[PDB]
Amino acid sequence: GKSRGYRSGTRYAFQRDFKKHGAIPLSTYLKVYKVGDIVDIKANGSIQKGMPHKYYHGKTGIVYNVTKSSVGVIINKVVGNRYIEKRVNLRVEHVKHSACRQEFLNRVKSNAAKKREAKANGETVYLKRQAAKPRGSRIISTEGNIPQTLAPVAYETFI
Amino acid sequence: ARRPARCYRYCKNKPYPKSRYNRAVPDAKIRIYDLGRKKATVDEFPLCIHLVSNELEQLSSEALEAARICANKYITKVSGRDSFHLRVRVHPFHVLRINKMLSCAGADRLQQGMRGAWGKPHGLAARVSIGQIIMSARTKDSNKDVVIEGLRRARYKFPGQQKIIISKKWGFTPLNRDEYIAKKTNGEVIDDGAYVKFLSRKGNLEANLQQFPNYQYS
Amino acid sequence: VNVPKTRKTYCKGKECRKHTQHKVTQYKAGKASLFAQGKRRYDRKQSGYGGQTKQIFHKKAKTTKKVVLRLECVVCKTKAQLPLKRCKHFELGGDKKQKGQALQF
Amino acid sequence: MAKSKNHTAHNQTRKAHRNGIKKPKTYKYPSLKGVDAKFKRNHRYALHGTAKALAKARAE
RNA sequence: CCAUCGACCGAUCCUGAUGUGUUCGGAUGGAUUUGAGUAAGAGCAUAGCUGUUGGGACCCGAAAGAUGGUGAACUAUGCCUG
RNA sequence: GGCGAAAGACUAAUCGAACCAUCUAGUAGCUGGUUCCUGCCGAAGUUUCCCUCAGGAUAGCAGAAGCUCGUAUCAGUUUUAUGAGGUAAAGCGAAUGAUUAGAAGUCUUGGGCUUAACUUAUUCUCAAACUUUAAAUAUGUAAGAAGUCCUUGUUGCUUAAUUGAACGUGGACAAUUGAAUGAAGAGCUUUUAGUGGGCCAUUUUUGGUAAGCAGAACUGGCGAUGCGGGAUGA
RNA sequence: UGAUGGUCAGAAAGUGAUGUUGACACAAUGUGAUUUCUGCCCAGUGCUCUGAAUGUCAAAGUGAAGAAAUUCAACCAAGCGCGGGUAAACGGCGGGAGUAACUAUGACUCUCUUAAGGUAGCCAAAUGCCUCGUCAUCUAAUUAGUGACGCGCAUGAAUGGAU
RNA sequence: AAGACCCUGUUGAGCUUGACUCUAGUUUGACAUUGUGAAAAGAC
RNA sequence: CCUAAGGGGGACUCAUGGAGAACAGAAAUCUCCAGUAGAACAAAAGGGUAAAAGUCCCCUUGAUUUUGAUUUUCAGUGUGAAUACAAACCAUGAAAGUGUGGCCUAUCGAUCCUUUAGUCCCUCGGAAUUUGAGGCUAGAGGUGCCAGAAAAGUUACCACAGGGAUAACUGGCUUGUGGCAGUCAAGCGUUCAUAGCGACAUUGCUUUUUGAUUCUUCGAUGUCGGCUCUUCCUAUCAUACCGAAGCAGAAUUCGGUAAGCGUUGGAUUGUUCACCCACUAAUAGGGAACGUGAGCUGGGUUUAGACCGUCGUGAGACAGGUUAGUUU
RNA sequence: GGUUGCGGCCAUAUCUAGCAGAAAGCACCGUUCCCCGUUCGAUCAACCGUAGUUAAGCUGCUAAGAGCAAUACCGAGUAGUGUAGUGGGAGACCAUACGCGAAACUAUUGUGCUGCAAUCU
RNA sequence: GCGGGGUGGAGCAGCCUGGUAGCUCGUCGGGCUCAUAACCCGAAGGUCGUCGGUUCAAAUCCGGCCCCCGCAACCA
RNA sequence: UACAACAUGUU
RNA sequence: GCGGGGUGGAGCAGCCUGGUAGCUCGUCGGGCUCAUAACCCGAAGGUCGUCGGUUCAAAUCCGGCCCCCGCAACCA
Ligand SMILES: CN[C@@H]1[C@@H](O)[C@@H](O[C@@H]2[C@@H](O)[C@H](O[C@H]3O[C@H]([C@@H](C)O)[C@@H](O)[C@H](O)[C@H]3N)[C@@H](N)C[C@H]2N)OC[C@]1(C)O
Ligand SMILES: CN[C@@H]1[C@@H](O)[C@@H](O[C@@H]2[C@@H](O)[C@H](O[C@H]3O[C@H]([C@@H](C)O)[C@@H](O)[C@H](O)[C@H]3N)[C@@H](N)C[C@H]2N)OC[C@]1(C)O
Ligand SMILES: CN[C@@H]1[C@@H](O)[C@@H](O[C@@H]2[C@@H](O)[C@H](O[C@H]3O[C@H]([C@@H](C)O)[C@@H](O)[C@H](O)[C@H]3N)[C@@H](N)C[C@H]2N)OC[C@]1(C)O
Ligand SMILES: CN[C@@H]1[C@@H](O)[C@@H](O[C@@H]2[C@@H](O)[C@H](O[C@H]3O[C@H]([C@@H](C)O)[C@@H](O)[C@H](O)[C@H]3N)[C@@H](N)C[C@H]2N)OC[C@]1(C)O
Ligand SMILES: CN[C@@H]1[C@@H](O)[C@@H](O[C@@H]2[C@@H](O)[C@H](O[C@H]3O[C@H]([C@@H](C)O)[C@@H](O)[C@H](O)[C@H]3N)[C@@H](N)C[C@H]2N)OC[C@]1(C)O
Ligand SMILES: CN[C@@H]1[C@@H](O)[C@@H](O[C@@H]2[C@@H](O)[C@H](O[C@H]3O[C@H]([C@@H](C)O)[C@@H](O)[C@H](O)[C@H]3N)[C@@H](N)C[C@H]2N)OC[C@]1(C)O
Ligand SMILES: [Zn+2]
Repeated sequence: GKSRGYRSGTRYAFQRDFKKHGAIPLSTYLKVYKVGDIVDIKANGSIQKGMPHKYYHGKTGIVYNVTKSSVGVIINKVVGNRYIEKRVNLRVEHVKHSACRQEFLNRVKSNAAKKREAKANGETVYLKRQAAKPRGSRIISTEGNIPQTLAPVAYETFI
Repeated sequence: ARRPARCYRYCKNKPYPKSRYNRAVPDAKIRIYDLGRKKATVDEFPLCIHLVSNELEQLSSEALEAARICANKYITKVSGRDSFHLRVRVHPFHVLRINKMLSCAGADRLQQGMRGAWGKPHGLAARVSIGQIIMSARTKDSNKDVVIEGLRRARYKFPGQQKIIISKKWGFTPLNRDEYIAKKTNGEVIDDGAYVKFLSRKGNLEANLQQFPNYQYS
Repeated sequence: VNVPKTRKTYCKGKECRKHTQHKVTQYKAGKASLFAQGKRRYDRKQSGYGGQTKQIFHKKAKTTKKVVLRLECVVCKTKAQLPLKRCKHFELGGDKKQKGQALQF
Repeated sequence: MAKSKNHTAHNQTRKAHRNGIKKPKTYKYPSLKGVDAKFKRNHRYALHGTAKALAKARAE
């Protein structure tokens, strides 16, 4: 019959990376997590305790609780026509800080610095990001760059 | 006892090889893949001619055996065994299945129909792409037409469409005729029986220089 | 399954409330009283005419029973019960395993 | 004789998108259920002391 | 009205003062526990639509089961008389 | 119950248990029917459990009634930033497994100049339950006022600590409040109908020689829908 | 079954049928004129008989403990179990190897095993699948008929055999 | 002629038995109907 | 399944191969070297693990107590399993630590009833004592159809509600199987592949076989064969005309246009089929709701009577045999 | 710059075969009364720093080295793939439009970087 | 769709429950007889059908294959 | 108690 | 529609899994006998039913042409 056990279908997702087996490098255990941090979930197959379910593998959430060896992460899961708030306890081997957040904090700092500069300088700076615009006009020289003509080539076999 | 080959022509299923999961698989009807003067030197047979598939289909092992016998027999009859080296370039690794429905009157009473219809191993076939080589024959340039005719006869033994292509290359090597001659004149090839070995400018210098004493460093 | 006859575990007796020595036996159910309410009700229902008035289980499926350990504290005589996983053979205080011995059949 | 359809997810996302799929609603203060009991115990005393200190400071 | 941290009442676990029918009493202070509770009442009554359950229960429909009676002018078998 | 030279025969056109009235409008997850108009909204054949499989309950989908507010923060979409994946392809002189052919060594390893094993460098061909590599589509999260910064309050938690943790007082930053596009507005509650046989098309895909066959995935449809076209046709 | 009875009826009864009866009778079954015959099996399922001999065994009764409800014990009817009979009761009635001076067959031998291993007869029969069996006869020609044969799917002895 | 075959229904009925649950009858024991004596084995 | 195969600590390194050492050899024990795991880790498979999760040694019982939070299955109910903490009490280690059974993914069970553990706490309602009984919290005894009735058959005497949600005809889709036709050419044919044939392969067609399916029909489309009668197809048996030959003649064989015209009489069988006899120019194959039952017939099939054999304790069963059975 | 102790990333660091290494450090090295552990002071434990040595460890250098890592008018805009048509083809399949886009192969280059503390011809 | 078996030359146990392959007949040696048979005293003979796995250990437990024997295959 | 048999044909 | 089977003059091995044709019954020579029968020892004896193919090599693998034993063989 059918089989729907806890770790079914995790043959590859929970394998260790190629030539990346064995002991956990200690930087994993030295990271500091605080309530409200955004973390990525990745099951480590060598640590069988405090593992995520396969659903939470590759998901990203908010830390809401910090214990001796683990953090509690909040995940939103779709069940039918709505999301359910899920709470998962994860040992820190299965968790990692998210990088986009550190970039966004960098932007907040830079934006405050620029606004303070403009304030103290007497001008105003526009601080919204913008998508790529169409290019403007331009003049192209032909010094050493005479346009070279290309033509479609005939069919050939190389057997 | 064999169903007509149209029942297993096309690659409708995922590959189903003999393995730990289907043990009781009969052997293929083809056993010999290298025919003629297979011990011949690379320099002896410069001309290479291919029978190339133009279909995405399954060729039975019986079809491969029939084509092999036909081509080998014709070329050996006309120019003797020593005039060529014929190689079958496809191996039947795909297991075919059959449901084995009784073909008498009253069978509805006994057999179960489509219930539990997973079939038993039935035969072996090779899965071929479009543009894949089916048979290759290296020979002397003077034996071109006889080999082409031999491959022409063997074509009728296969389903679908196939072409006979004369290759620009020297024998079974991956070099054009001119490239093989240029390597040969620079002393970068030695015979390894039916095949050859090429010079690499990488690795232990002294070993490479021993291996190819005629090499002309330029 | 081989379980020793003594086991140092927590005692809930208010005189101990700590790990004490316990003596381990196997639980055995007492005899069915003829004066329990359920049995007095059953006998009254069965009397007279009507035949069998309640279901009698038939479709046995299990081949084992969960062994219950009876742990009696050697200090205050407080009892504790402890269930084990299903097992076909159970004994108390059997000869412990010794490996590296030439088996002597 | 009674063989019928076993399972399908056809039309299921269409039903889910009629009134969903609604995100859960966020609040300034989250429930401290499931939070470590030792932290929650001391957080009670910290909030209580802050209220007293602010009430005293507002008094004077 | 909502989110959140507390406080009060009952159940559960712990602590255990002054005192005593010396085995009762239960001050006091604690516990990731628990309740259909408190924390300036909201209910009762009548009526209406819709929904629910029991009723013949939207209407008509079994094959059956039971209680009490009527038939041997047909027919089966015995008997009596032709 | 009778009666039976026995057919389950006969017992008033009634017999594998007569006729008559009553219980009795017996029960039916089953078949049939179910009576005026217009207006607005408008489904489901799916989840879980059930002696459940022609039936229910449960969630979903639908209607009604509203209530608290009035642009708050929302989206079957993109952008920027940042994760996860082992399918397509590919590979096998890379591990595992399969597999064609010679060549050179070792005879120390077995039959008789060498058939065979073994080793070394090569060579042809493969994998749903192999793999170093590895897409496209799909997929998680973020893009601030519940934010950032400065100073210092609470605590029974934490630190060797005046270290922290969480929540704060006071002060600073105000419309570019920190991407786009849109937004008959957002949020909240009660209650109840029908439904719980589906089917089709492109693509992916399993069993089968195949099927207008049987079974899955995403989407769009038919069912519930007329209209123009495909003569005709869900 | 010898009447204080057998078989049967009735809700009961000072109630009935056989019975105006008595084993050359009544009651209950099976087979189915005559002729010639009815083989072996009592392990199973029944039916029946013995109990001086006895494990289990109800209520009542007996003993002991207890304040008592009650508990425990011993004893203990028929039945069951134990033992004998019974097939014109229901029914049943075998395999595997070798072996004769052409070959073939197997009178003969060994072994396994049963309660007993299908006897006398009969047969492709209204009972034989294979099967339109094989041979003969009948016809120009016969899946029909008849006579033979018989390792007979799966014939057979009052579940009566052969006439 | 609301298929008589087939299937479904938590619809029946006739029949059978080592099905489940009972039952008329029958048999066995105790007590009551049930009194009056004798002999011999037993127990207080 | 396991008192360790659970928990902690320590030390060590496995499979395999090479070279050596009396008996001793391919396999006994010792030594060194290589050895990314090719070993081991109870049990399926997958994942995981090397100063270890493996092996050996030492100490132990955390496989403990109290109830909450969370994950999977999910209705975000139950059950099973699992995760991270709080408050205790312990084990181990120098210590940091680790430990709430088994390295992870399976290894399991409600109400009612009985039984046991715990406070020895609550109740027996006129008041008490002591027995007895009943409660509160936590386990056990079990439902494997595993969200959990207490359950043997037969109907060929049969009934009812339904079902074309579903079998037994035709028809439709398909064409494995059946039937028919091509391509190639190894061989046969005195030599000669192709007059006539044709292996190994391979492409099709047909719906005259049988399956597969279950779309239509269960408020009924009369369900075998024969007889009778008409017509159609061509893949042509005969008859007309012709091309080919391993065509001397005769006979025969291969092929074309051709369905205009014919294609029989009998023995056995219910038979379609089969098989003989005989005639004939020839005794071709098929379709038309497997043409044709308000056209017949009724031998068969397929109600109820009856017999036999095998099976069943029995009622009865049997694509086993047999005999009799209303055709509007 | 060398070296040591503790590390981070965890082969550009590994592996094979040669060579060289001043000072300091590290190391090999001597010994067994004591704590301690062994069949064995080999490992482990202690003691001396005294008697010896850069032989080995370790470090660096070399090799058209193996492995690893990185780059590219390398292959290749190829394989594959999202969207579209009453496109082509009997069909298997193929092209085009708007997009994304590998791996093998080929060539070239490189062979640890680094934090804290101490120390040195 | 199945259920039972394969063991010295032959027919049969041991399998259930892993540690030594047992019984009758048969074969071989010697004796007894003029010789045979009977009889008497002694001895050999199956790695358990095969290919594997599990186990400390397999005839024994499990899987695949080969040979043998039979059961069942119904409603139209 | 137990005791079966002795190939063909002559001179 | 067909499993399967064709080996000395005969009954059987040898195939499976290509390299090599054995035994029994019988035939002919001898031993033995007075001569036989029996018995014992020797020896001849199958190009694998026929043809074609695969292969370095065919009794063996594949397919044709002969012979044989057996089985599948409308329906309602
Ligand atoms: C004894 N420990 C208490 C802990 O139990 C808790 O107290 C709860 C309290 O939170 C509950 O109260 C809770 O539930 C009630 C509702 C049931 O009426 C609500 O009104 C209330 O808002 C809610 N907090 C109250 N019902 C019981 C206390 N013991 O409060 C924290 C605590 C002090 O540690
Ligand atoms: C103005 N004083 C108010 C007093 O009126 C009262 O307010 C209650 C409030 O506590 C209740 O709310 C409470 O209980 C609800 C309940 C649904 O469980 C929960 O939200 C939660 O436990 C708690 N906030 C709310 N439901 C009604 C107000 N009148 O509670 C105390 C108070 C907050 O101080
Ligand atoms: C690159 N991969 C392609 C993938 O893109 C897709 O191709 C579709 C193709 O199948 C569609 O074509 C399809 O549908 C059309 C019609 C019904 O629309 C049919 O005519 C056609 O037969 C059918 N193959 C074509 N119209 C668009 C392509 N993108 O499906 C086929 C594929 C090979 O997987
Ligand atoms: C000596 N005084 C005691 C006091 O110590 C305390 O005792 C508790 C007692 O209440 C608990 O007792 C509890 O027992 C059960 C339980 C299911 O709730 C109930 O029936 C009972 O009413 C309840 N009190 C007991 N389990 C522990 C004692 N230490 O409470 C009761 C008391 C009489 O006040
Ligand atoms: C009139 N008597 C006829 C008698 O002549 C004969 O008829 C056959 C007939 O049955 C044959 O036909 C038969 O056999 C052919 C087969 C030979 O191809 C089959 O195709 C056909 O279906 C079959 N009916 C037919 N080919 C010739 C007539 N003489 O056999 C049948 C019969 C009834 O006895
Ligand atoms: C009766 N005893 C016989 C003894 O006579 C002998 O028999 C051979 C027998 O083997 C020979 O048999 C052999 O003969 C030759 C072989 C010698 O190469 C073969 O060609 C032949 O095929 C083979 N049958 C036969 N030709 C003669 C007998 N006497 O060897 C066998 C034996 C059993 O011991
Ligand atoms: Zn205690």
